[PDB]
Amino acid sequence: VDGASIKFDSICLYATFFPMAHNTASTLEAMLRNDTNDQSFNDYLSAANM
Amino acid sequence: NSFDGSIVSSYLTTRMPPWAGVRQNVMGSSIDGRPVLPANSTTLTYETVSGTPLETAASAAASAAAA
Amino acid sequence: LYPIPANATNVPISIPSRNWAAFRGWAFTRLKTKETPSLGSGYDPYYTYS
Amino acid sequence: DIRGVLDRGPTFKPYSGTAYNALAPKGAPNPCEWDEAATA
Repeated sequence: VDGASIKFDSICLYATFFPMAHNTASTLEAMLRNDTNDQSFNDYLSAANM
Repeated sequence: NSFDGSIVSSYLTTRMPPWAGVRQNVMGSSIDGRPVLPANSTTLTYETVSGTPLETAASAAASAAAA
Repeated sequence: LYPIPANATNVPISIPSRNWAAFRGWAFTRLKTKETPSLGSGYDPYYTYS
Repeated sequence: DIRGVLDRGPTFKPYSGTAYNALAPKGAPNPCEWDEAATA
């Protein structure tokens, strides 16, 4: 009602890579592609809001 | 200045660093023609984003609120 | 020789890296500029002092 | 990374109190002139 308005101009994604040595990077990739070394997660709240 | 007759450049000079605003201090200009103050000006210490155009006057929003 | 401008008070110098085998010490003195002729060239028309 | 223009409208006001003549008494009127019909 008070006419406070917003206007997005542009958006660019940024990311940062650890300059891992290529041999170690490849070894780490081969490790994490294993079936058993999968990555798990859980939401901190863990809940089902109603 | 009583006609200092010394060699105009006796000290060692250092290669000009290649980036913006260090070659010389002259009244510059924007991309679209706005004047730019010299490199060693005080007013260039901080940053002035100076995005001028706000969003269009939301009179349509006022009418929508009324309706 | 090193130039010392008028009313001055520090003169710094340097020699770039070299080997210093068999060095045997420094020795320095100060001369009036208009009293030192420009040796090394055939004839200096700016040596107006006798 | 997001950049753009944001307008807060007339109602944005981060300072409590006023900005002009803050010391002045709140009832004191500025030097003014006005009309006043009267017959004597």
